Amino acid sequence: EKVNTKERRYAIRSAIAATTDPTLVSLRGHIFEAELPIVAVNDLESLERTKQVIEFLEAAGLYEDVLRAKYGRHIRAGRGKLRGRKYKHKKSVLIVAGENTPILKAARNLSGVDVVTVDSLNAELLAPGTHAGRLTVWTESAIGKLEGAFQ
Amino acid sequence: MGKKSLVKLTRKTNPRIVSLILTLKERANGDSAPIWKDIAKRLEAPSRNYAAVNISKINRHTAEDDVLLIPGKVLGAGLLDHPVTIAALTFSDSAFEKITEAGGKCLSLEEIMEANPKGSGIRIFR
Amino acid sequence: MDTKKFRGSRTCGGGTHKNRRGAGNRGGRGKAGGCKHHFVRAMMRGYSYGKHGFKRPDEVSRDVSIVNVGELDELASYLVEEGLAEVKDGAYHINLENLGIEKVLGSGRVTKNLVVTSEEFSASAREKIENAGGSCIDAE
RNA sequence: UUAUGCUAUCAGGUGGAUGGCUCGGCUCAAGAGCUUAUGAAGGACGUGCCAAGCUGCGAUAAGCCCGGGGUAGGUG
RNA sequence: GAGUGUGACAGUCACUUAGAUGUACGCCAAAAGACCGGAACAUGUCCCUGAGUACCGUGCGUUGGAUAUCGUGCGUGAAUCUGGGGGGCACCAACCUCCAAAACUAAAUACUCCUUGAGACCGAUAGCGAAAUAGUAGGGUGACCGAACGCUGAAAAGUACCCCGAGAAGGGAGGUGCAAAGUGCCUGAAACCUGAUAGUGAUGGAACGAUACGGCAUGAAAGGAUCUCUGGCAUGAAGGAAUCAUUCGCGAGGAUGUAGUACGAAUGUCACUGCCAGUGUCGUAUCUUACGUUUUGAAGAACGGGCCAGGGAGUGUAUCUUGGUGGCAAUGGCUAACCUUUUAUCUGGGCAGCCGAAGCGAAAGCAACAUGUGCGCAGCCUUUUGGCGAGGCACGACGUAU
RNA sequence: CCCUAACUGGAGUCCGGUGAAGCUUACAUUCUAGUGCACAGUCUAGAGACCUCUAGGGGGAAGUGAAGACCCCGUGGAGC
RNA sequence: AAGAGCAUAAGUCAGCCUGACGUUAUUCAGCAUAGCAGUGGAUGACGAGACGAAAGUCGGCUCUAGCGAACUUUUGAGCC
RNA sequence: GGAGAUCGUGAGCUGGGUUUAGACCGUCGUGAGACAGGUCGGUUACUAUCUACUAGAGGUGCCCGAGGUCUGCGGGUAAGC
Ligand SMILES: [K+]
Ligand SMILES: [Mg+2]
Ligand SMILES: [Mg+2]
Ligand SMILES: [Mg+2]
Ligand SMILES: [Mg+2]
Ligand SMILES: [Mg+2]
Ligand SMILES: [Mg+2]
Repeated sequence: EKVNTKERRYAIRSAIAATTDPTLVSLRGHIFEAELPIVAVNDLESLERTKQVIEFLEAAGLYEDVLRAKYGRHIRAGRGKLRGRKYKHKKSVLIVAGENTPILKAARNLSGVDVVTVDSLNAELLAPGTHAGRLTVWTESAIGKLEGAFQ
Repeated sequence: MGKKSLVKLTRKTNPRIVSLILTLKERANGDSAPIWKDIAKRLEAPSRNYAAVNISKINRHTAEDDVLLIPGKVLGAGLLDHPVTIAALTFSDSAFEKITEAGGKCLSLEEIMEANPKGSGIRIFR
Repeated sequence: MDTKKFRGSRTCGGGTHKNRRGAGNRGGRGKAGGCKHHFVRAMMRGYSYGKHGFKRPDEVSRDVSIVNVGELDELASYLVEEGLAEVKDGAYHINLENLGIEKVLGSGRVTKNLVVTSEEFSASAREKIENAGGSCIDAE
């Protein structure tokens, strides 16, 4: 399918703005206790172990969503299991970083979690299943690098 | 808003258009102002026939401080010599720049609905 | 077509089941029959028999890009602010060569002093530019 | 105790549908790309303790020798 | 926290994974050495620079190649730097451009036996013909055509012993196992066949049913409990008597009154009751000559089906047109290939090009209204009759061809 | 042949064993007339008819077998 | 041909003539309603005329038949 | 005497005729071939499901149980011409 770059960027901007509305995010399925949007200081990008990410997410009131994705992982019904789609996975938290940093590997294995940079940000990360309202953690560098990102 | 109006509304996908149609019919009721019901019926019509009015028509047919409501988009072809307030669904970048530099206002249908609910003095442009 | 809506219709909107067989149900393949039984259809769709005129070689034939004096006049300030034109003692100096246009046409109004250099002008473009106080310059 | 039968359900037989499972298939992508007179590919026949097919092998015949990896089982 | 295996769903049980290590032969490979050697200018009655070739005539094929593609059959056939070829018919002239008739040459490209990976793919009548003792069994003299067949269980624990039996069959009894799942063994539908139960049945009429009411049987769950049965009372729409009195009519009867009354679909309410709904079969009553198709006309003595199960028919590319919904918008829209992929997504680039932006004309060519007037819908104002009036409509003017 | 008869062996008939195939939407004990695409076991109105089985020849089922080979049609073929 | 039209004529004779003209727009009717062609026929315009005092009439012969696409060639005028 | 019954009757028969492929004669046609002339030759499938009929049985109904003898609602006849 083709979508014009202008309207694709419009859709991306709409999905980014949807990460700030608590009603859309909680209606999307996420469990959280933070205040949106969640902007984290840049030192989140320099932490290299999953335990550090767990501590940050618990201090931010976001780890409940990760636990929901982990315990909500379920073996799906039908032929997809034989084809290689054994599980139906949930989406929990989107971490957006300013550039390629250790936080990509550090947060990578968290259940339901996506960690990407501003360059690699698209509509399907911000609206899984075409539903906007993804619970996302932005870093300072990501917010600084988003000034003319899709406009 | 019977089954025909409901078909037209359910057809639309832009939530701004749906909310505008609903609120315009509510305002036509409450204010007793057929201008808003008229705008709602124009917005319910097929989107392929929405107004795309250039600046040249506005300049040709308007006087100073003339309030225009365009049930569609304002485009930027032409020149605008006098200030004019324009309520439109959207604006081009050039249309916005021209209207701003000429001394006019580029407001939306919601803003004009809030500014004067009766619609007095408002002239519809297609 | 909507295959699902016709599940149960048997004929699937075709009328008789004896319809929808081959090119015989279209009167032939492609735009056949334009002299015999699709003659009126050929007239309607523009495929009527005949030849007309001649073509000159593309290597000698040429079309000229155009711009009317109204278009130049009423967006000349944008041209100067974008760099394609300059203001010399109040007169707009427009060179159509860097715009990609080779003929100025005379549709519209000229309200300012335009000093226009172009490969060609219509006569009416000449009078409209010269009455506005400007001049027309040919490209040698 | 009305037989020969008719209709419905049930039990069983026959049968192999349905469901579930799948070391198979198909398609796309990324690689890699010649071989044989130093006798190839392919075929025939043989070859196993009990071995008919297939597979492997060639009268040294489900195999022989050397080096490395593997290590306690092996004998398609 | 990819996944697979393991006695049911596993990041932590196993193999893995993420991430690191190692590796014989090979392959690429930088520093540093050895070697043939390269590039300008001046001078010119100087020398050389590809032949059955280039070209041309004619025939044919081929091509979009049109008197202007390429090939090649026949014929003919040059020139030599003061030269030769090309510039879409030939020739002349000018200008521009090249140097054939000898030779090689990486990369970017194509493909899929093969390797790896992946998948909105198929899931055993599907997907390859082949889940391969499958190009096999089998068929054809031959060229060649070509199947069917997957599954015990966690573990064989794959049924000891005993009885019957001619039995190395089979059956019974008895075991194993959570479960016979008992070896072509998971589940185990229907057709078909055997038996049982319910109803009916040897006086009976046929689209096998629908509807209503009954007999018999059933009515555990999943259906009702002011529900079912049987009555009372109140209100009751349309409709609406009987009987009697009077009168009219030749008569069958009519009219008026009784009487818009008693009643009346139903709607409430109060008692009573233990059934009712549903299901199977049979009976009585009314109705209907199957279904699909071809047909003006089908129950047809028109075509199709023995039955059941499964399979079985509007799809993709390109292009044109048009709707609904959107992005952007004359300072227009969109990019194509391609690059950026860190494994097909994606993000950011990419203006080549296409469409729109000026038409008319065969062509040469020439080239238009940013509104001159009127009517007037919506909307707004209004003294409710008018006014303004985007869009719309009708003119006027202008561009060009004739 | 008039005009058939008797007899012989093999089938058939009856018994034991073995053991297919072909027609089939359904129902079906019919008969007459009408009707209806004008050639009905099923429609309509009558008349008949207790069921099952065996043997028997073929009246009917416009019986079964075969997308009529006759005729026409098809901008269908082939040969000559 | 057939039907219709025509009498101070649309008939007959005579005088003068060549409108049996070049270009061009609509609308009819072939083809009701209601799309469809080459055409045909009515009303006009432009440019030139004939007759006639003028008005007029004349785009042949009173009206309705006597005819043919595209491609191709040839012919006419001037151009590309 | 005449006529009807799918010009009754080929799951009864026959096959002389017509109505295939072969061939001859005449005619027609340039010819292939044709003829509503003539001529010679030329394959007749099926195990009966239902219904109908012809005969022969077993049942059930009626019925004290059984047996015997009758009656005759009816059906048929050409039983003679
Ligand atoms: K598992
Ligand atoms: Mg793992
Ligand atoms: Mg298969
Ligand atoms: Mg297959
Ligand atoms: Mg099916
Ligand atoms: Mg035809
Ligand atoms: Mg017969």
